[PDB]
Amino acid sequence: MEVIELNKCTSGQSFEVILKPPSDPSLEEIQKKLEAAEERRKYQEAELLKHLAE
Amino acid sequence: MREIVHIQAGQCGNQIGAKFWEVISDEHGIDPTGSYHGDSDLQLERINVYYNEATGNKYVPRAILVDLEPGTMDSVRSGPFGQIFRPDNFVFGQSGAGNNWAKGHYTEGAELVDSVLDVVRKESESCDCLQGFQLTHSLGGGTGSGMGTLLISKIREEYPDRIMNTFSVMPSPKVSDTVVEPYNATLSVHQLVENTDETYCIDNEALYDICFRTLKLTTPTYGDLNHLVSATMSGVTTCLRFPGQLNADLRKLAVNMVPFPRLHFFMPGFAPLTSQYRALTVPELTQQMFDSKNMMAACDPRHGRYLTVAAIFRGRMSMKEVDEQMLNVQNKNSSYFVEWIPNNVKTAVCDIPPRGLKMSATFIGNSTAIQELFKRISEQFTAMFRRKAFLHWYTGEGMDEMEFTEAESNMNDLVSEYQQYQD
Amino acid sequence: MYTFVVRDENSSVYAEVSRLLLATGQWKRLRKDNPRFNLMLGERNRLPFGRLGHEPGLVQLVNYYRGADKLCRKASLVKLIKTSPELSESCTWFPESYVIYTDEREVFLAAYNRRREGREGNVWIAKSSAGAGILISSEASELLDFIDQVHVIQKYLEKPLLLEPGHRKFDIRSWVLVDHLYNIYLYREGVLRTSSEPYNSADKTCHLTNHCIQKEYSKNYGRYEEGNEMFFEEFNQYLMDALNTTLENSILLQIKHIIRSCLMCIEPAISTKHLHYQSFQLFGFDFMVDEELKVWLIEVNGAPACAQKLYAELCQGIVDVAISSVFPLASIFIKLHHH
Amino acid sequence: MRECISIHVGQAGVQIGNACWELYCLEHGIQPDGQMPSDKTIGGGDDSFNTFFSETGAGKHVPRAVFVDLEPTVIDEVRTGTYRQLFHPEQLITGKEDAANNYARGHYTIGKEIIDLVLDRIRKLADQCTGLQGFLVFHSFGGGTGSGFTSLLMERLSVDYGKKSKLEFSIYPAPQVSTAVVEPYNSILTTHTTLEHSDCAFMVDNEAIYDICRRNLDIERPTYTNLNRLISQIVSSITASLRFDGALNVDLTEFQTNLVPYPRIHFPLATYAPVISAEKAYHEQLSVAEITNACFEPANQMVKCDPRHGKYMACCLLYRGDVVPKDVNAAIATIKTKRSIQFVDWCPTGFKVGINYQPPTVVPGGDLAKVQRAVCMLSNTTAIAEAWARLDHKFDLMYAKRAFVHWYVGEGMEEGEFSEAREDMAALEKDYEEVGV
Ligand SMILES: Nc1nc2c(ncn2[C@@H]2O[C@H](COP(=O)(O)OP(=O)(O)OP(=O)(O)O)[C@@H](O)[C@H]2O)c(=O)[nH]1
Ligand SMILES: Nc1ncnc2c1ncn2[C@@H]1O[C@H](COP(=O)(O)OP(=O)(O)CP(=O)(O)O)[C@@H](O)[C@H]1O
Ligand SMILES: Nc1nc2c(ncn2[C@@H]2O[C@H](COP(=O)(O)OP(=O)(O)O)[C@@H](O)[C@H]2O)c(=O)[nH]1
Ligand SMILES: [Ca+2]
Ligand SMILES: [Ca+2]
Ligand SMILES: [Ca+2]
Ligand SMILES: [Mg+2]
Ligand SMILES: [Mg+2]
Ligand SMILES: [Mg+2]
Repeated sequence: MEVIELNKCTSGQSFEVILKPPSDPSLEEIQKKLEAAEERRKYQEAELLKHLAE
Repeated sequence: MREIVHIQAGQCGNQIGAKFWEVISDEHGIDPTGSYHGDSDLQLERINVYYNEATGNKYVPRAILVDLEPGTMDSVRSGPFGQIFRPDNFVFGQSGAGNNWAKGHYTEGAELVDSVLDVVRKESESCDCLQGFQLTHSLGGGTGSGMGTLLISKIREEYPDRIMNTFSVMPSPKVSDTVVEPYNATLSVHQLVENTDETYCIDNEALYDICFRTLKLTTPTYGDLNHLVSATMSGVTTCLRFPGQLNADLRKLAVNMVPFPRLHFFMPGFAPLTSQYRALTVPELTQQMFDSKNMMAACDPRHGRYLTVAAIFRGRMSMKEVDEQMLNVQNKNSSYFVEWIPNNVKTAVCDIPPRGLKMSATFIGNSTAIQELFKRISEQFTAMFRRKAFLHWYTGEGMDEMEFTEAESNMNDLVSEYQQYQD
Repeated sequence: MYTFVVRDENSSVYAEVSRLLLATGQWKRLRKDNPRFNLMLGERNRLPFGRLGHEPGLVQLVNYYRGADKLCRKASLVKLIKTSPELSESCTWFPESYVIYTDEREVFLAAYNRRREGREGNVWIAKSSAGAGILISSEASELLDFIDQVHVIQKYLEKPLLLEPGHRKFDIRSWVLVDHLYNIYLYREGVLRTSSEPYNSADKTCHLTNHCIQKEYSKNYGRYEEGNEMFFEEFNQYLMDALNTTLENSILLQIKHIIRSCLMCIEPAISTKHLHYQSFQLFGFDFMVDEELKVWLIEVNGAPACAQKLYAELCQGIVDVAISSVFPLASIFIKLHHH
Repeated sequence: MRECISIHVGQAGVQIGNACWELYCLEHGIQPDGQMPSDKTIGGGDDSFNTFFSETGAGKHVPRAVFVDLEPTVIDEVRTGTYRQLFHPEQLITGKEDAANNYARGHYTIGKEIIDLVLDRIRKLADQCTGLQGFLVFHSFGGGTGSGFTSLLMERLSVDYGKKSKLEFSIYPAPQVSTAVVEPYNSILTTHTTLEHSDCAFMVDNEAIYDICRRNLDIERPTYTNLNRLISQIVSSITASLRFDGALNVDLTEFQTNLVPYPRIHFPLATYAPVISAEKAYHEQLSVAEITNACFEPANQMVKCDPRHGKYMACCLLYRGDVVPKDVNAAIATIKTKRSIQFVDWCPTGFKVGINYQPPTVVPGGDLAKVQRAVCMLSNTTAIAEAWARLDHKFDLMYAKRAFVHWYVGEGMEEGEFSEAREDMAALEKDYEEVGV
């Protein structure tokens, strides 16, 4: 039961009590994935308009 | 400002659409001339979803009235709220469609569809952010069925990223005008399978049985049938018209209700249905709302399984007791809810009740039992088509027998798709 | 109308409990994967405790205590008794045991040499939880070779109490039900699973008293009592005629003491008092009695079977005090009171 | 002094953020018009409250906050609310139509069209900072914007602010108040793509907040207003060390250092006590021992789970009110001899304790009673993986039938992202089991 690193100030205090010792993707790659998804949306809509044209 | 454009086509579509606007105009305090005379700011909060605001604080319904005959739309213009509609939004011909899907879809209707799309375009161009469209029509006739589905196809071509919603009245030999209604309905159902996101299946068989068996009307009229439809249409659109968190727009409703794109055909239900001053408790509302006798599709839900359910309660009631009764129905009959869609029942409460009721409950179910409706239509179709009976009315308009065969196969495929998820 | 699910088809106890719940007309059985249940008769292995108590408007109850395996495993029980101050290594009703794969090899041989030099009886027994594999010997070098799963080696009770006529070994099974309020209910009916062969202190038939071993390796099965099962009425009558004492005085007081000690020890770790779901569980305690009428705890079973003559009484009692106490409809137990 | 920027995404993030900044103003004595009488350095300063508030020459204290929603009705509440004067219009970003409870719609379709605008408005706040610490990001798991756009924003923030720390306050979905059947999908899709971009995430299960409001506040049917007032108290407990003088959790980096030894396991469990109804005219004030003991009751956790069947990696106690270190250690010594508190072998069995003498502030007219002392425990338990187990199971049920999947593919998302996100949750669920058993 050890209390260590006690720091006191006007608005409170802090300390530590020990009970027992122990035993990213780039901007380009993000734009590619966003543009790939938009292209798949464009392809699905183009197929829909083709189907409606038939 | 999430606007909806309303379209009503044909005799049934315009008579049911006219009553719908009469009902919700009253709920929002809009008088027959477009002036607001309400007493609650909840009425005007989401008023722009269905109404345009004109000069002089007038509210104009965002509604487009379509028919190939002038007769029924003249009766609308002469009706109670006939003067509230935008006069330029009356689009009609003179030939009619003779209860013929081919005339509505291919010959008579094609001549008129462009002037309808011109009006749709004018309404859309003045929308801050258009959600989509709702269409009221029957499937058994010619204009609403044939031209209505042609309209839906051309609307999807011009607004491919907007939601399409329909109230579709299904024919029944009990309440029938002509023998060709199964032909017209079968041709239309495939259009709806492809080109709508949400379809409320309103079965004239169910509406008749409810008027006769429950409401004790030995001789129901079309007006009596339309009273049930008006009350159902007001209930299912409450989440769109009033402030709320659940299914507040058409797209969120579709995301909550449609797990597979083709299975978007809903059984609507309403409670109470009284033949009248007695107060209805929350347990009574919940039991009746789920009762098959309160369903508008004439399908037994115990014959299938619920994919998703939307429940809406209207009036001043205990929301805690609402949750208790809703959880009570699910926990006492959990075999009728598919286990592979957790928490598929969603409940919404609105404080403003319908006219003449302290409280009410509206049911919207995506059940696999709806296949009984399509099986019914498929049998009546096949009974005539196997002998090519009455086909000359359609081949005379340019159609081929192969198109009927493909419509037959498409609806039997739809029935089979419901059957695979029931198991 | 309450709802329940069944997830252990091989449980004879809860197959009878489920049968009784249906016979009341107020309980409905759902599919095994339906989450909208009031009661789960769960599986023995990997019960999804983390998915319980998250269904709105459903009071959910399960027939197993999460964490009770610490009491119902060979190595876990030995570790729990040694390391818990409530039980301590000075525990007098549990045989001196050691865990052999931390590991206790050098500690086991430490006291083993103290018995060989001191002329005392130095017979031990090795066992584990992966058995039907048990070895009994007086040489520690032979016990460790049989192990080469985790095994435990404890002191074999060389001086057991022997029933006469027969000069035969036995063991006592007690059924204990702990409800959702952590009330400890001891079933008034126990069973003695007796060996049918005479105890030879110089073959494992007369040393292991299991009901499956006496029916497959013993030639005197069913001779003295039906199925090598003596119930409390006959056993108490024997103690009065032979030893001039009762079952309650000589044995049952120690049994109730041991049951309370084990279950109160793990109560803080497994209690569902302030939990979002509730638990109960039926336990099977196995005891040994030596010639001095001293009771020793052997093991605790977490999924026990019952005696055929007692299935009806006990299972109904499970429904009464464990299930209907939480879900009321429209004593055979001895309540071991505690704090 | 180093500044922190708060970002609120979707309805849940915005309304919770609105509740937090209301509480911050009451705690720091900032009036709704932005004026702060106790602040004597007009138009500048590097006090502890300046980490969250900038200052104009007129003396207004402006939150370092950005509000983002794909629908204007929720942020318009901020524009016409009580604290409308705090924010300038550049901080409130709205779109026309929302993400319709669809991760793919918020991440790909709509997110692509609004991400540059959000980053630009964030750049405006970062340009006011002399030493930006990083970001606190408030959002829901289940909403299309809160799940989909947040994960895109967290990716770009890692690109544009690589050295800055990012903390999350995430609303875990609960069907008792949820508005969508596909929320398990969105929760797992957004956790997968955000996992490598968040340094420390505080999950709040709406089920736990709901039941705490019913049980302790006697609210029969709690509303979002009830839930958010309670959530803003927990959030304030967590961020108080950044806004007041102190030595524990004084910068965002210290949250990771004190609570997250393994970077993937960065979901500390929060437990708060006491929660007392304001309708009680006189309630007996709980002691340090009693509120500290309540930190180990499942009924007070932000996520319902059983820490007894797990292991601790770290544990912070954040006290506010009349608390001295003597009573804290006496309470801890008693709790050690009663509770099942197992730490992992490669971590010290201890408690980092922080005490702020100012007792908790409650919103006047609210449901929470003023108390003399309160505590929030931040413990990193493997037991919080139970929430991942529940979520992953519901995902497995729907995805086995591909239910609702077409809504996501229809927005340009590939079906493989579902399984890829699920396999990540499987690895995460396996990491907890290796650490905790
Ligand atoms: N605690 C709390 N939860 C909320 C609040 N608002 C919404 N939620 C939860 O958030 C989830 C829905 O996500 P939202 O934040 O509403 O949706 P969104 O982020 O705006 O994204 P959209 O789909 O575009 O509307 C549900 O689980 C709600 O229970 C709130 O104010 N407080
Ligand atoms: N220390 C000891 N001294 C004497 N006999 C012992 C003993 N340990 C075990 N036994 C004997 O071994 C037999 C079986 O022991 P154990 O309980 O490990 O088997 P088991 O667990 O497979 C039976 P159950 O099916 O009830 O769990 C007991 O009947 C007991 O008589
Ligand atoms: N519920 C209801 N059904 C109607 C009404 N009018 C016609 N129907 C049904 O609609 C079908 C006839 O279609 P109809 O609308 O009259 O043809 P259209 O004018 O060419 O579209 C038949 O099944 C009728 O039973 C009505 O006012 N209410
Ligand atoms: Ca012509
Ligand atoms: Ca200053
Ligand atoms: Ca990083
Ligand atoms: Mg007609
Ligand atoms: Mg055993
Ligand atoms: Mg939203």
